[PDB]
Amino acid sequence: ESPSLLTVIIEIAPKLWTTFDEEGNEKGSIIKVLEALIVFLNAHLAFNSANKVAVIAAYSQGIKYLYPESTSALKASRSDLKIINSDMYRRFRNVDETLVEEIYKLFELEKKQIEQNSQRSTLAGAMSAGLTYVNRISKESVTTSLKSRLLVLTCGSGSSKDEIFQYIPIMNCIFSATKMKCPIDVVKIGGSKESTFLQQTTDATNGVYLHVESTEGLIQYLATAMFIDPSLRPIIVKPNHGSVDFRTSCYLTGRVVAVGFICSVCLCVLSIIPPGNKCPACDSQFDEHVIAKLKRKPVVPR
Amino acid sequence: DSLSKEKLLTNLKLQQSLLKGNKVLMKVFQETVINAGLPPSEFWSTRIPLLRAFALSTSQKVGPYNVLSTIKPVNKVNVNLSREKILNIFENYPIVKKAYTDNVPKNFKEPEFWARFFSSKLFRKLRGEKIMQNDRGDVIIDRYLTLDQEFDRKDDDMLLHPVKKIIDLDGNIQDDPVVRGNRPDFTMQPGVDINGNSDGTVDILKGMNRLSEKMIMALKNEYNDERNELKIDDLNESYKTNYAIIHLKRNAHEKTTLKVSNQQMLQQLSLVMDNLINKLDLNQVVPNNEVSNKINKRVITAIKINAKQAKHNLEVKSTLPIDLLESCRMLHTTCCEFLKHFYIHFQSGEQKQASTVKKLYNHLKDCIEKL
Amino acid sequence: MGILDEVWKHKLILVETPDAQETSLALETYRKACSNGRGAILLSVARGKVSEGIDFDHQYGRTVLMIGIPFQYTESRILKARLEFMRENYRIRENDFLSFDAMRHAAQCLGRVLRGKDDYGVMVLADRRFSRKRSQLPKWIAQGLSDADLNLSTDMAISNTKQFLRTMAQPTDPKDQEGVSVWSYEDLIKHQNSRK
Amino acid sequence: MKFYIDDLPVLFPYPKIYPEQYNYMCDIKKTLDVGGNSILEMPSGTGKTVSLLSLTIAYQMHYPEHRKIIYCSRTMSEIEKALVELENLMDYRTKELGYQEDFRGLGLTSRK
Amino acid sequence: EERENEKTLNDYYAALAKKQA
Amino acid sequence: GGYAWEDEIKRSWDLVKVMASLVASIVEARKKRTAKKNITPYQRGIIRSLILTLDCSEAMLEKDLRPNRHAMIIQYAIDFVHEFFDQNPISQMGIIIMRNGLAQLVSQVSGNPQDHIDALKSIRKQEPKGNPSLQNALEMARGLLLPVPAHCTREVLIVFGSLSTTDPGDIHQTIDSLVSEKIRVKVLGLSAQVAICKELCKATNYGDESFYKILLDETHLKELFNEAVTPLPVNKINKGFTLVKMGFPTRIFEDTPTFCSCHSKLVYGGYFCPNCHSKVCSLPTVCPCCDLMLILSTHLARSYHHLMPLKTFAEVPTTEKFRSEDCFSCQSRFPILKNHKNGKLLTSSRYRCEDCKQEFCVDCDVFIHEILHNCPGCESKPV
Ligand SMILES: [Zn+2]
Ligand SMILES: [Zn+2]
Ligand SMILES: [Zn+2]
Ligand SMILES: [Zn+2]
Ligand SMILES: [Zn+2]
Repeated sequence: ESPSLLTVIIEIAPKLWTTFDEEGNEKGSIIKVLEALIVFLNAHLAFNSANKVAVIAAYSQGIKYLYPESTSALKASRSDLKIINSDMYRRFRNVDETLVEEIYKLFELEKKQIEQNSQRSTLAGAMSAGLTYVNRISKESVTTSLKSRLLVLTCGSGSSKDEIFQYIPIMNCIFSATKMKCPIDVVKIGGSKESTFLQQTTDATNGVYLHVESTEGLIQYLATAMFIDPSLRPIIVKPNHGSVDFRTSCYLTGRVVAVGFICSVCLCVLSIIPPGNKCPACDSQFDEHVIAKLKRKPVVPR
Repeated sequence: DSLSKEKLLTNLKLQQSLLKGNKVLMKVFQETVINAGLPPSEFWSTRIPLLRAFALSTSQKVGPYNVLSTIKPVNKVNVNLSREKILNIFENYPIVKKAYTDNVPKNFKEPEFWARFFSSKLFRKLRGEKIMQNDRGDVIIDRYLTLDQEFDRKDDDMLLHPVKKIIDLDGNIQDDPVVRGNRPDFTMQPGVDINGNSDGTVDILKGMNRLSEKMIMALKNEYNDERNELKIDDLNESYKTNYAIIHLKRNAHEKTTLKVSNQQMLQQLSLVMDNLINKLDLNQVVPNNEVSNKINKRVITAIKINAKQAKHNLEVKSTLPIDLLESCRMLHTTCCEFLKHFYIHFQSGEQKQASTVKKLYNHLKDCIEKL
Repeated sequence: MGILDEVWKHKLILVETPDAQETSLALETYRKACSNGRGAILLSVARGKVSEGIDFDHQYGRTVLMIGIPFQYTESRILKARLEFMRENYRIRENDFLSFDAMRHAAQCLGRVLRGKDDYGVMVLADRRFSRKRSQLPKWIAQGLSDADLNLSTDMAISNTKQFLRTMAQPTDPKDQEGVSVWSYEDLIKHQNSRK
Repeated sequence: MKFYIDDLPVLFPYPKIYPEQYNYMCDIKKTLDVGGNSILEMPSGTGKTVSLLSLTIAYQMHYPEHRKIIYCSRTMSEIEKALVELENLMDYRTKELGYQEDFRGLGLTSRK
Repeated sequence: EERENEKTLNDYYAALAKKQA
Repeated sequence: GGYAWEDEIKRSWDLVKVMASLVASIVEARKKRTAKKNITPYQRGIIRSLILTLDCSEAMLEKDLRPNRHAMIIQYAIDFVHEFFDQNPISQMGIIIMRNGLAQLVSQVSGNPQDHIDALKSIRKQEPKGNPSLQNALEMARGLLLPVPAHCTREVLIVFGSLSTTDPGDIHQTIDSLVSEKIRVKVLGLSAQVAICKELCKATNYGDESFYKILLDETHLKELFNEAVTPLPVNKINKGFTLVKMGFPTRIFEDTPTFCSCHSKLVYGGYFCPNCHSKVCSLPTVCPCCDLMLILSTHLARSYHHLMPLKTFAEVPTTEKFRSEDCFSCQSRFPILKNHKNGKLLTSSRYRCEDCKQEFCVDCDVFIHEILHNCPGCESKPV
């Protein structure tokens, strides 16, 4: 009916995938997830003649657009490497060859810059870049009624824990995708069953959350549950089991918050009254009169 | 004033009128306050804004205006007199209300009184129209005319007051006390008749000035400055914003309830490199029809769970009869009201009202028994 | 005829009484009515007591409706004798001096409305004879009076007044007025250095 | 502010001054140096009274002649307005100089 | 019919006025 | 002594007389970009209690606004309610109209936008009439904002259409009372600058005269309505920094309908209160059983971007060597950018960020200023 844009945010990190390879029995799961993604993109391009594909990779030192290529790089180029066979459909072949060429270049960049270990994950910035590209394809409006859908292929592998710095950018991406009606599906490959921020991303933006433990048979997961086109979103139910509670972590203790208190200035969530009667985030001094009422013990006769 | 919470709580007539107006709040009141023994002050404690809104819906009044200027005819001519127009006539013109009190309950009815007043010279005088002797007026109303003039005199008795020297026009002509210049011509003087007496057109000017002064002075109720007036605010410094600025620290605590070396990292990367060099056989993505069964079972079970949850989600129709459903609804409503009062008194933190907390706990136990 | 009845629906009417005390009460009532947003109209003589000394700045002004040119009574003997005296001695034409006096009274009543450059008010002149007397206006008033406004009708004047009132209801740009309409001390020092 | 016109220090009681006010003070000071009659159409809206008062008080106190000042207006209300502006000006002068100098300013009207 | 309902509310007004006074 | 018809023909055809036009557009764009340079992390009151006062007078029957004034104000108030509850979920709002000299409260102060939408739709049918009363509306709003807690800011938005108001009492006493109750009033006027509205805004906003806004055309009214959804920056003298107690409920799942604690109706889903285990229909609302605020993490997340707003991106110099030929966020190729014949790469569409120094096009620049609120380059930086 209506063509859509599939923007793929893949989180390829050499430290993250090595942990998954060490935890799993098999090695080189990057190749498996890449070929599953390639078959899924060929499937999406087969769905409609006018659909478009965006692929952005988040590596350790930054982000880079896998597909389409940079316009400076496109003008500079074309060495047709034989990673993908040339006898297939040309529309699939161009996308696949461009994707594997940019995988080659990005892994050469990672090998060159392997000495520096980054403690800052760039998945949220990659999602923001994908949202900008989605707005560009909508704003450009070359094609009538292009729709859109983000698909984030991330890996936790039981090594990367919850990242509290990502919270505000992921929430901003949620609000942006809700504004532009872009569903966000998330595939997580790793031993961490629960990813609270990404589950909130799937739940709030009418996306599908899917956690898997083995990279084998991944195209069976993608072509079945992640193939929900934006044209057929309301008429197809979503298999995103394990509903998220939409809670948040405390600021000074870190635990998931029950009934609690927040700062009226900076909205930071506190599970308990902070010491010194001052906000730990924005350094606002609290009135001692009002916090005594919060500290006031409930009443019952003797 | 009357808008304080203790005044709203003790205003029994206002609560009765709010009950009389409302219907959905009646079902909560009648089944809890008397049928379940809830104190009436406790019931209206949580509905203070509703009581304030109902009080302010009728307590407010319109501003003063020239009501007689709006009154105009339309042979038969008809004019419509609303009750609010009558009240505005009484407020703006106390002389008419004085004639209303001693005539309408005594001699003739109210529409006859208003028809006599509209055909009288008093209406023409109070409307600013010039008075002529050819009009008959009305002999009952016109008896007040001279008294009305006395009222006008008494109007000056609370209108004349000393003013500031900035707008002291009296002192401007009295700055030179012995001035004896040329007398101004008749264009600069009020008009006179053939006999030299005034034509009365100056009286209607004083009439409308008096009306404006009375409407302004009616706002003055319970409902060094020359330096500030003469200062040029444009030449002063522009206003500077004193808005507070905040710097937010992002050093939050991590969430609480096998590091790879760079050598094996590079070996795995090079393994991916050589696996990308030789052949990326996409046909390897096909499952061996065994793991695909497990994937299909997992996906179909998740779909079944989500579809059974989202099969069903103005209230929805119930299988219960309308007689039993309304009884369950009202009992749920009074249980929720008792629970709200109990939690308010429990989390208020005042030890002096702990007996009310005990009474609400007994009421909650009675609600458990009723359930 | 009931023109004033429609005026009462919007603004209160206050008229300059010949008594200076009642006129002072009317003037302070006008000032009170402009402050609280009730709105008021103040009718006065262009050669009267309110015309001299009393200022109408900001909300007290905002519109000076001139009903005709304030000419003196020509048939008065004193005015004719003075006109003959000025024609005999100072060679001043009688019509020229009459127009001069009338336009200077009109000019003072138009100038009563402004205090500060942030203040605004329209200056409407409702007579056919004002059009030939543009050169007899003050120089600063004459710069503001465009040539297209010399023969306006009622409706065109109303539309221009509405556009003007909508226009300055916006906040002005300080950068457009930082050193051209008002000067700080540094701007004054720079201008003094530019003058030498 | 405080600014100098030739050798005359002028204490203006506002932090900003209109250009027309400064040109007005320049013309008045030139006239006072000449010492003759003059006619100056200072436009309304701008600070006609405050500029006159500030420059004439600055001329009176600074110059050794210390010439007295007569201010004749047309209405008593304008006399009071000029007195208020003069009070503000000398309050500013007292604030800037740190002391209240030997000064006398009075308005004259009838007994009424 | 709401007429019997408002009659019962009027009777309840009478009962509440009798009890509160 | 002549006639108008005897004059020469107007000859309006002969009066008609027939690059760097992109430069002429981009200087105005740079003036638009210059007005956005005042980026400061000013403290703003997130929890708001907004009272929208809409005029419903005879001056609302004026047809200078298409198609009449009253219908457009109601529709833009509907859009304003939608935008305000989209951007300020925790904030509550009530609607008051001024009609026939009386303040009519048409929707109580509540966090549910649907009730306010229904109230505005009901008011849209009725015909405006009467002489408006600012004092009655201010007193009604003062009565409404009295039970508002100290942490929740008290704001009133008055869409005033008329030029004069009739009050039953002294409006200056009402202004002083509103100042004493820390209630901030912003007035959008339709015809001209009314002095009492300017005085009220200046007194309530601690001397700030910028809170009295008057439109110019249709889109200016849209921009003024969209400006009021942002929280007002609070003064330094305000010391109401109190901790606010709320719980985060869990979305209960059940195939059996249950009576909600707020409306006593049969709803399948709901949110059980973490404090007292009572269910509600929608969020964010107070708990009807224990008077506790019930919000989600997203409701707090919607107002974080006001607390850390992004610095506006800087226009790159023409002579400066560009990092990338294409965009960074959306990899759009920056064009030849030759506004005139020898323009070269003049006013290059790259917008350099102040931290990551990445290049963004004008589309990405206006997209981050409107929909997103985070710079992708600042997150891609390995800090
Ligand atoms: Zn804080
Ligand atoms: Zn409910
Ligand atoms: Zn609760
Ligand atoms: Zn871009
Ligand atoms: Zn940046």
